Amino acid sequence: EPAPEAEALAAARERSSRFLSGLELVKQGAEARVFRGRFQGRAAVIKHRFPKGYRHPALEARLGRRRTVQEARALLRCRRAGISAPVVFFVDYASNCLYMEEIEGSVTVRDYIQSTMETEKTPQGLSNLAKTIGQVLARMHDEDLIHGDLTTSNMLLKPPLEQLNIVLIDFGLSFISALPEDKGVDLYVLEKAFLSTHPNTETVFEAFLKSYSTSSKKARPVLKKLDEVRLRG
Amino acid sequence: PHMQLTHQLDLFPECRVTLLLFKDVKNAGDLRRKAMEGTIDGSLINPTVIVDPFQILVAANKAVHLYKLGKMKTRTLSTEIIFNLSPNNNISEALKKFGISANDTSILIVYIEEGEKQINQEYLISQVEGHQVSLKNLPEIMNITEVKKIYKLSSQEESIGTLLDAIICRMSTKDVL
Ligand SMILES: Nc1cccc2c1C(=O)N([C@@H]1CCC(=O)NC1=O)C2=O
Repeated sequence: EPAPEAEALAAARERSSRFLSGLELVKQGAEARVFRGRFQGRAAVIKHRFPKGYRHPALEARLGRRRTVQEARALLRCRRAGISAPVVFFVDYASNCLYMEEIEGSVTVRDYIQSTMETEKTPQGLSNLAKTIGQVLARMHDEDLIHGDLTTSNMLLKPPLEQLNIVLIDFGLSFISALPEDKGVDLYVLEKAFLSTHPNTETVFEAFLKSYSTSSKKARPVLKKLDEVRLRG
Repeated sequence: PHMQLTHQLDLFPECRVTLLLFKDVKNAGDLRRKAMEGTIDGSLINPTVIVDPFQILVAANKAVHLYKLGKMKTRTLSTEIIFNLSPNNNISEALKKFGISANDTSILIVYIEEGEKQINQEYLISQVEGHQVSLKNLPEIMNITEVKKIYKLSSQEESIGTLLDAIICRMSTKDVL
């Protein structure tokens, strides 16, 4: 006979897959899918990693648990530190699904930069955006939170768009570290995203670094590590 | 045609959560004893520290989830709802600060119905020596100073969202610290 605990766990995973079955996809990562839905009257997104087909089921569960736990922990750390990021509503560890606030009507920094560059043909008007991102990531690193996946796709602009209300998302690869090297690698991923996704925006990244250095008292050794990790590619 | 507030659980569509709010309660001590004896249905919750029904529905969703998995932190569904409201994992502290005591005069009753489990609401209301009110009256019963006290809500948390949102973040993530 099957164990009642295992039967109960299977029923919960069925509930979760059923809830997700009819929902609209809003984001597709490498491992993760993000769907939009409703949670007890609030606009919500639900984040889950589906088995890929070629891996052991136990390995997939371990992966989903690790990244779901890391993201829930990071989002709590963000909120308590006044770093703007989605509210966590509920974390389902039976299925490794994360229910959090939908940042309604927002655009990614990636899309905002590309639209600005295609309308204005100049990055001069992105200086305020760069300064804001510098202030936000300085606060995150000063809380020793390493994002782990810092691209312009993981920063949202909450409307009204021109207020530059930056909201950080997708902390599944995040971790806690005070080491300048880890903070330096974080900034390096972001530099590469600017360079390969937003060509001819070097002034934008330069203004980001200027604002980051102004905003964090610990930026000097981080920027030295950023230079080193670029070389030791 | 009544003052109750009810919501289905989105993730457990066969469950309905009901909220009943009472003021001028005169038998809170009897009510607390009856809950311990299992002769009154529901979680008896201190509304002075409840900011919004969403706070209750989040706590109820988690309680039902762990009830069905058999992985609750506390003994019963009614204690689990109350425990889930607390920002930390001390069970005795949670049940005392978010539950009701003999010197409370306002009470919120929360219960969950599903399947064969039906609550006699008229009988329940008859057990409270107090005046039922609509949940619209919760803002005059909730005490913002006590809420910030219980939750250690902080200035940086308030700079980026509501008190409710910071509360929800604490509640939803406390199980992984
Ligand atoms: N990956 C996360 C993680 C958390 C929150 C969100 C996302 C996410 O993609 N969105 C989009 C932004 C655009 C929008 O209008 N609605 C959404 O659902 C989110 O709010």
